[PDB]
Amino acid sequence: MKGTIVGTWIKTLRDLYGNDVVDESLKSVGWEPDRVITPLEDIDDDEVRRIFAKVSEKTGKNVNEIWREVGRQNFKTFSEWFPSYFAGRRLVNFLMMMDEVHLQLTKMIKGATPPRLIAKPVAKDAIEMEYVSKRKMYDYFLGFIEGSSKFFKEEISVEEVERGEKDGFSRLKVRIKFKNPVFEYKKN
Ligand code: HEM
Repeated sequence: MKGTIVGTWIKTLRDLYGNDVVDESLKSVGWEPDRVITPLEDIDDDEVRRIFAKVSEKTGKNVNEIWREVGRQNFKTFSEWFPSYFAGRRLVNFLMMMDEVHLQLTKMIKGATPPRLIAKPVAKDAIEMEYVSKRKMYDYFLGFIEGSSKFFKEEISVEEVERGEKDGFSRLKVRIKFKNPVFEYKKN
């Protein structure tokens, strides 16, 4: 996992559960509690997993619930640190651009393998987005979408319609519905 994202996870964990929970969790995997994570270094996926398991242990929270909360709050943490990607006007266009943004990172950044996020308009007020990953971060994905709403200041409802694993991939399709319409039909 790239330092960019893991660094935001560590800060977000602190904002949610405080410095002691985090310091101990990092110490438990052999990090300095005050480790400065750089954007382009690589962090072992399993060390992140063990860190989050420690947070779970020390907070009595299910890890999936932690990931859900981290997702929501991390949208803020991440958008503040990497603003270039979060300056658009409309949530819907942001969401539609995400598959290409991730694809560009896969292409151009060594060691980066973000998930597919193919989005598809399905109604004048809704899009379908499908998370497809070799990882499985269903709850983080859900929380991050929810965090995007608070940032663009646009109300949405997020409805999960499909979940499952096939051929090595975790897959989660959500239907994102906007209070106010965002598409109109146009002749082919
Ligand atoms: C609503 C918008 C977004 C969603 C839903 C989303 C979703 C995710 C998720 C769930 C992961 C965890 C990896 C996985 O589960 O497979 C991930 C990884 C990542 N994402 Fe995003 N993302 C969004 C926007 C962005 C933006 C704007 C950037 C700008 C650089 C970005 C950069 C990254 C990076 C660098 C990783 C780590 C990839 C790796 O370490 O292999 N994401 N994304």
